[PDB]
Amino acid sequence: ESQPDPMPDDLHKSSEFTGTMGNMKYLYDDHYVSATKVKSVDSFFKWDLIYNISDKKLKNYDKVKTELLNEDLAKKYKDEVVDVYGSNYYVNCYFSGGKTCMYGGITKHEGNHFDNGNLQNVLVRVYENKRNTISFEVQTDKKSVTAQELDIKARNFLINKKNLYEFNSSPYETGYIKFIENNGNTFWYDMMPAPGDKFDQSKYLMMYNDNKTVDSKSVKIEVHLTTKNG
Amino acid sequence: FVKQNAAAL
Amino acid sequence: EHVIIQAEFYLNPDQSGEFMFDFDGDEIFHVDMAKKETVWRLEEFGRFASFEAQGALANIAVDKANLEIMTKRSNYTPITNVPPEVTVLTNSPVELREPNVLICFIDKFTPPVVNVTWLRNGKPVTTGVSETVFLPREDHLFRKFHYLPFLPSTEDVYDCRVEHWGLDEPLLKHWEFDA
Amino acid sequence: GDTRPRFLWQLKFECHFFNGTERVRLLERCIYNQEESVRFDSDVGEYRAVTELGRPDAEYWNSQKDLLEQRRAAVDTYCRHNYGVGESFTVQRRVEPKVTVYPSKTQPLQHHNLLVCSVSGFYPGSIEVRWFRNGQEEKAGVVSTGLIQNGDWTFQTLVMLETVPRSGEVYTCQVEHPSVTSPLTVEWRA
Repeated sequence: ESQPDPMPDDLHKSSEFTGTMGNMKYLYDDHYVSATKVKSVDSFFKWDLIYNISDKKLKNYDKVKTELLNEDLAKKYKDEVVDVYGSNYYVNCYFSGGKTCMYGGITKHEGNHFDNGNLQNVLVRVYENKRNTISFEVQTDKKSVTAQELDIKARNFLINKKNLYEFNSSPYETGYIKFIENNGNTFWYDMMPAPGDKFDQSKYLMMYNDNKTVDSKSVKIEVHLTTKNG
Repeated sequence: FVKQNAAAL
Repeated sequence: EHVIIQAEFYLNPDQSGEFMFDFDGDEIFHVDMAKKETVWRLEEFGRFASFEAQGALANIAVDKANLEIMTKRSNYTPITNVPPEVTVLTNSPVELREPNVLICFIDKFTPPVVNVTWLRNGKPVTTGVSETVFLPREDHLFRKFHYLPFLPSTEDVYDCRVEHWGLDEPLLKHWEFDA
Repeated sequence: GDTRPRFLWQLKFECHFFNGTERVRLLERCIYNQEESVRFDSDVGEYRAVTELGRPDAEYWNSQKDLLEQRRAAVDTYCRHNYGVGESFTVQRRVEPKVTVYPSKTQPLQHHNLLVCSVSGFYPGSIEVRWFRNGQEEKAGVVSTGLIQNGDWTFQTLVMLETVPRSGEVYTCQVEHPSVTSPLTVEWRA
């Protein structure tokens, strides 16, 4: 069965986070690793794979390690020609040119694209206090895309158009992004940092561990947000 | 508790 | 009169890594390399102290880089397998129908890779079994404990099956009510 | 089957405490497979190779002053600090031993009674188990299975005593342990 939707008590509250929201914003504001048609060249622990991917942007790294949920997943993509897309971190990024880390974000390259730079649109409906406020679409060059890639694109858009995350705190109290698959299966991710005065980026991103993928032409996305008072 | 950092060879 | 040891290791080609603290031979905690969190040996330690698990991974990365340098330097001299000394005992004197725990002590062995299974009447057990990580020894070999809670009876017989590269065949240590 | 050769590397930092934090010795050691190759002994003050394999390392590390000074002060910032952190639940941990006396299941030679004094579930490991016959300690005939560390911060041990039992005699097993102010005793009435 699909994961049960969250109840108010199941969601992190931004008001219970006293750290700097800018550190959450950092992970989704025009921030991501992206490579096309590459193969792993190393592995630190058996559940991870290391790739030679350079930071065309600001030359901050040329080695990227992505950790997966288990050794089987790593074995699966170890010698595959794949594409990579995910949100990376540096704080507490460790493994034996700069280095950066991430979780999941792997998809087979072979026959997962659209001929002639065509991109697939994915619907995202935003709800604020239970009412649809804005709707839009994100795009991907993949038929089978990671939920992480779609999640990142949705938040990047919402940061710029709705200030989803600001330097200190957010306009919203709670928020979760839900994915609805055409087979009826649904799942969601909490968009707010855990309570306390510090945000562990690495721990937060670990959820992308499962390397969960969805069918881009049929999957639908819902972002449910709430303001403290309404 | 605090750890001793590993020295690189 | 007291000794605290921070022990770590990296093993190729298994890619096994470990980071733990020891007090007079008893584990205080070790770090879960995948979850990146501290695992206290006893629940209460977590309420009396703390440790930044994330940082331990920095040490394991240095350990791996160092291992590879040393491996090449030794002209790829492999480790000699040393088979474990295996003993099975109860944590306390056994009494019929009185709850107890079977301990499978695996000692004096290396490299730190073993497969342990419990057998109740020739059949594999799984219910309630637990185990510790590899513990350090002054001779640089390892120790390890596997546990099996059980209810003593003149009918149930047990075996601790241990596999290790230093053992030509799996080693089975038998146990059964005698007292 | 997996027949690939294994290559192991261990790094250990041992803090040895004498009379609490009065005297402290820090021993940092590197072990390639089963061979300790280089170490830093705070009583020496610098890295020393233990075998030829580690010579390059002792030399390289001794050339880094920041490393050397951190190591030289670690006895305080690392060892004494960690001791203060765990002292209340490790150094001062105490669990009273469960003590029971019963004759052995074996009992080889006829007119003899092999007595067993079972002492279990205690902490710390330091303990004293003695046998007495009518108030006078028994040196001979006493045999111990040794101190067993259970791995769960608990210890156990069995201390036997061979006897030529005579009606009326009282054989006492006495246990002294940090967990108790006065010795624990269990008597076997022959």
